[PDB]
Amino acid sequence: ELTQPPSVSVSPGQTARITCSANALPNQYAYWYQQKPGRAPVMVIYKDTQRPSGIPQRFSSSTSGTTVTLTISGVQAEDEADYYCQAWDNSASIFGGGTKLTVLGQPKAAPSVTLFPPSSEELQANKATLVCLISDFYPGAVTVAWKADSSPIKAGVETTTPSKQSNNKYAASSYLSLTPEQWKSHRSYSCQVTHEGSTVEKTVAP
Amino acid sequence: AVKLVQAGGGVVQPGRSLRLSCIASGFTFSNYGMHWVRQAPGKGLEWVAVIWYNGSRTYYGDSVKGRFTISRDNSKRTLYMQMNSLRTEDTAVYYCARDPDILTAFSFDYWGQGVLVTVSSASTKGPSVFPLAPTAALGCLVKDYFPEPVTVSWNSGALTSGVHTFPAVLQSSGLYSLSSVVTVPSSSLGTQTYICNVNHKPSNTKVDKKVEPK
Repeated sequence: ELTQPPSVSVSPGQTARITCSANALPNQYAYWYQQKPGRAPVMVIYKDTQRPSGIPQRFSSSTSGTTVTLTISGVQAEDEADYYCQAWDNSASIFGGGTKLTVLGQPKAAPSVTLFPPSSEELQANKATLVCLISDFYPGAVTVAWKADSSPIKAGVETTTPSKQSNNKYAASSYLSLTPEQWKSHRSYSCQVTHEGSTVEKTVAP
Repeated sequence: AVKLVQAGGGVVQPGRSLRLSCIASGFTFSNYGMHWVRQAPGKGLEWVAVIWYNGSRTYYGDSVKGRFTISRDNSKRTLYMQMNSLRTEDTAVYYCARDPDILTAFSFDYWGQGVLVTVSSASTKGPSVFPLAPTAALGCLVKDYFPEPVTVSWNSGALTSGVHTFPAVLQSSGLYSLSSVVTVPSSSLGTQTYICNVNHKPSNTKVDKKVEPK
């Protein structure tokens, strides 16, 4: 019920702003949590604007209408994490979807996409999986989309979460499962990967 | 300092039950409201349940109501959760967390480490290994196995340069799938043979697949 952007990326020393919106938020107290990879969340903001003891003075939050904003002045490398707003009412806590904050440490790099059609073996098993492998992108946030001719497909898709490679760039994979009759009833299938607002696409045909 | 330690995770089948616990240290447990929160792998946080400091009332999230039961033992500093009627969708890391306000803020100031619960109906199933034929990229799709892990090598271990095996994804069937891709020279597609060697020890399955150009 709370909307936050999927990601934000900022240079070191710049100010990062992460919004959280919902129409009920005028009537609710919002809280912000930081979660670094592998670790549990830490509360960085209590009751819309109050900073807990222990939290750096560069974190602050303000309210405007149906939107509360977490501001991190002079962002440092150590602030890179996922940030979650949370609010609720008398019966429940609700969370936004989370925002990946990347503090840019190298230049942006577009993804490399390789798409594999189902093998003959698999189709012989009355089965079909297309595999889309995505590598070498930075920041590590992408939107993956599949299309059968020009129609977006949402059913049958499994996409892994981006993870760093040695090179500090990221890699991810996505799978589309289909029946053999679905594979044969289309002229082409595409894996579309969008990163920093530009799309890379690969297509296979039956 | 304040310390919250969960226990009780595991792999379990739909329809069955599981009980998680959480032991608290560093504060007077009976003065604080306590929560459970969960996080599905690669997804956001979702609140599960709260119990008042004295055990007088509990409230539950819409996706777990009627199936999960929270309780506490104030003499033993322990918080419990009884999970019944488990569904695949309940697979997640479960955290216990302390509420800051005695009157219950419904927020979380201290969090434990979390414990993973995987719910699947699958029985031991070895994978179906399929070639992903073609610098060229080629690989093997290691599909539909249970449980974890699987080991993937190239050419009986002889190849390491430019091999990338991706994390397994638990699919809606409750079976896992992963891929391993190697990036090789286009000249090699004549001079060489490439085989992924897959060993799934839980089902005693070893499969070598020859990845040939099409």
